[PDB]
Amino acid sequence: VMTDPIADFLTRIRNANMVKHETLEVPASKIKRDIAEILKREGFIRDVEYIEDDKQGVIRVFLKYGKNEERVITNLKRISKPGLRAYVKADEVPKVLNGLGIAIISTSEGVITDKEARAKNIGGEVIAYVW
Amino acid sequence: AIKKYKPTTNGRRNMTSSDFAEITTSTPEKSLLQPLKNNAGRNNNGRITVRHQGGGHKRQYRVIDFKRNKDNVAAVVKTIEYDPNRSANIALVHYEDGVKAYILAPKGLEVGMRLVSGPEADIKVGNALPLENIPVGTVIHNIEMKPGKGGQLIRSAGTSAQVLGKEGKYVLIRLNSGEVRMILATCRATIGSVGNEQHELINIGKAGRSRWMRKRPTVRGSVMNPNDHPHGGGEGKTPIGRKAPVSPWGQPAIGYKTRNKKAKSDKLIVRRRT
Amino acid sequence: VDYIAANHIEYIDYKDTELLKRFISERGKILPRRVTGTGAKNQRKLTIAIKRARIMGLLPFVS
Amino acid sequence: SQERKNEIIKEYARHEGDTGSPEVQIAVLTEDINQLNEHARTHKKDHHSYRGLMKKIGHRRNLLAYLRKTDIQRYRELIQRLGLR
Amino acid sequence: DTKYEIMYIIRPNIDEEAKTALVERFDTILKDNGAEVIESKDWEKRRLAYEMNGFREGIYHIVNVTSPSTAGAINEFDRLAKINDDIIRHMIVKVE
RNA sequence: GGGAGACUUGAGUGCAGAAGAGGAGAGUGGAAUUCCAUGUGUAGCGGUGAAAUGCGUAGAUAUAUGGAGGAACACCAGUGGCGAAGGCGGCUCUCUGGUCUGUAACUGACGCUGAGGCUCGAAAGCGUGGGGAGCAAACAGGAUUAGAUACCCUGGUAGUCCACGCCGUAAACGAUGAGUGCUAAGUGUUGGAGGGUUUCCGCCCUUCAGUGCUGCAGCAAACGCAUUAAGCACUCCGCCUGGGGA
Ligand SMILES: [K+]
Ligand SMILES: [K+]
Ligand SMILES: [K+]
Ligand SMILES: [K+]
Ligand SMILES: [K+]
Ligand SMILES: [K+]
Ligand SMILES: [K+]
Ligand SMILES: [K+]
Ligand SMILES: [K+]
Ligand SMILES: [K+]
Ligand SMILES: [Mg+2]
Ligand SMILES: [Mg+2]
Ligand SMILES: [Mg+2]
Ligand SMILES: [Mg+2]
Ligand SMILES: [Mg+2]
Ligand SMILES: [Mg+2]
Ligand SMILES: [Mg+2]
Ligand SMILES: [Mg+2]
Ligand SMILES: [Mg+2]
Repeated sequence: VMTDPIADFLTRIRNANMVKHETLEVPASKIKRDIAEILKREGFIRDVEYIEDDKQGVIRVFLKYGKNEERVITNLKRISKPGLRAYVKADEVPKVLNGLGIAIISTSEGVITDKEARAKNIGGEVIAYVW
Repeated sequence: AIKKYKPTTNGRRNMTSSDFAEITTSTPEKSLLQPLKNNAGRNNNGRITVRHQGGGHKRQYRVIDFKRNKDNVAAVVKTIEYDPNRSANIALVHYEDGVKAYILAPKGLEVGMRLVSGPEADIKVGNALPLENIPVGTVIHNIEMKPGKGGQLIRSAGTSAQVLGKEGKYVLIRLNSGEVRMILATCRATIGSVGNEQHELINIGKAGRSRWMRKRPTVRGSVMNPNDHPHGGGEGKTPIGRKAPVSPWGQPAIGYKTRNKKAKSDKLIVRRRT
Repeated sequence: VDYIAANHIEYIDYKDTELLKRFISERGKILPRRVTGTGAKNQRKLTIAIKRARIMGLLPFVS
Repeated sequence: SQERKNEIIKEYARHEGDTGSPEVQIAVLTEDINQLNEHARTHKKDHHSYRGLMKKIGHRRNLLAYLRKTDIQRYRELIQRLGLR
Repeated sequence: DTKYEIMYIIRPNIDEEAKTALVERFDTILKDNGAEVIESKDWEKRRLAYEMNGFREGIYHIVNVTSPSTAGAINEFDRLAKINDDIIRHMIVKVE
């Protein structure tokens, strides 16, 4: 059974990106929408749209590829896992490739990138790394 | 089934007996009881003719109906009873005309079965038919050797014979011993096998129990004196020290056949065994 | 051609010895379904019917 | 037997037309379990069938655990009706 | 109930009247033991593909019956048919 | 994470269907082997690399008709089916488990994994009682050999079979734990489902669950795996830390 829909979402993106698939689809959840929009506004993914269905909804991700079909997303990594949760204090927020990547972090203020988290000086659960 | 006693005492150790689960009552039929005295292996001359017999518990004889020649009416099995005289259990049966009788209890017999005897009886456990009417391959017991004499063969607990075929006025039978022989087709037999199959597996356990069952001690000939037994005598333990072991009266005791060589029944015995 | 399907019969009686005879070779041996062109399901049903016929003497075991 | 199954379903239905529900499933499983226990005692050496019986027992246990967690009163009522522990 | 079909082989020698009596006996057996004989017929009289009990010929008889599976009718028929000499061989098969 | 609700996708039920050597019990059929009986019949038969032991004039082998009994189920039969695994192949009946496909009526997360436990578990082996044809450890004899406690030959007991009860191990292997999702294709085959044809048969398209083969991406020390991953991920469990001693 699926024990980590978030990790499943990241791996779906990773697999689709590896094959350079133009788009992908996932069952919709609030955390997944947050991750998708963060990637959108960070320019990793081309676009995001939402389909309303009767089960839980669907989120469709249009991947972004650069000139020469170069992959924008080098890789994604799930940091906090159900097996072992990962929490970082405000001063512990990490840097992904010295900022060239990002870390998606869930805080009391919402799901935000590591830049924003250390701007507000708040910690949280390190959901993922992206670069 | 067989119940094993816990080794509470050296005598009780390794002892086993029957649970008598099949036995439905312990009150035999007064009309069918007869008195029996313990001959203790002594004949009219008063001499011990068969050694190692005598003593033990008192018994009453139960008149068994080995003939099964009452074909008019059906017999309802009322009870399954212990019989001190034979290894197998007996069954008290009531004929619809009111005649009470005892029969051997075949394996699988149950209270309420309505047995029948005669040529037209169906082939069911406990029924009695002349051998000519019993289809080949059937398992039977309580076989009689002469018509109207009553069953003589296959009566011990758990025994059974099988019908192999017909020929002339005779019926081919395999007896419990494995011997195949012809038996007159007008002789009767009971369908099934004798119940109480477990009897063989009882472990008597102690000497006193054999004494209850009327077996007196058996003394080995090798520990008698020369005037008592051909094996008697000799200093210390001795080997047989003869051409072959012999009974107290010199009859060889291993492999020496004793069946009469001019037996009239050789003409009917097809294949021997034992 | 799956003869059973072509005739469109879903029941294979073991008394249809005429039907069964076209699936057994000389010597009474059963024919492979690759040789006979039939499908697996009808092949199994034919096998059962032929064996039942053999037992009841409608067909020969050998020769 | 479908007829026996349907009568049990109607008996324990939480409401009209309720084929699936903790009570109905548990009751149907209990009857199958009892019937299959008799088959097992008749065929001690039917190990393969016994495996299916164990799976039914486990599924019935899981349904009971869920029901007790969800509505303890319904759990008590069901065990009393079915004579369970 | 479960539909059974019983095809059994009567020995060729038997007379017509004895054969009829045999058929009635076995039909009576089924009905008494709780089965319902929907049909019984003298299917054919055929040479056997191979000798059976010393017979190269036989009279096949078909009885279509329907009984509860628990009922002992089929078992009792099989037992009595096995015993009876008139019947060479009987086959009982479920029919859907 | 807790508490009060809601939901139907996972899970299960209902309803309608499909296949099957799945299991257990009781019966039952034919070929063949061996033995037994009886004819015919005469000097060999059998066996090896070559021989011999052995069986045979007390009539063998062969051959014909029968009889007995035991074990296994030819053809079908197929990287075919079924089972969690071990494994399951004549046929019939009785009892009985699971699986698959539709459908969307029902419940509404009820699920996954699972230490310890429990159950099952080839073959051999063990206990009690049966059975015993063929095969065959041990064993006998004939060979081969320098020797041959072997390979080969002729015989042959336990065992192989049955019932019950122990045992609890196998290169028990895909030498690959279970669950879930995602990531090119091509081509067989088993069991289904829907449609477009096709008079039907049948052909084509779609689809589910198996089962093979080939082969991208990716992985790998390499060999290779590759939608039945050894790829990409998450959960739980078992297990490894130089070789020998062991
Ligand atoms: K003792
Ligand atoms: K007695
Ligand atoms: K003595
Ligand atoms: K002495
Ligand atoms: K017969
Ligand atoms: K089934
Ligand atoms: K043994
Ligand atoms: K294996
Ligand atoms: K396929
Ligand atoms: K060391
Ligand atoms: Mg004595
Ligand atoms: Mg002395
Ligand atoms: Mg003397
Ligand atoms: Mg002496
Ligand atoms: Mg001395
Ligand atoms: Mg074994
Ligand atoms: Mg040898
Ligand atoms: Mg091991
Ligand atoms: Mg596939």
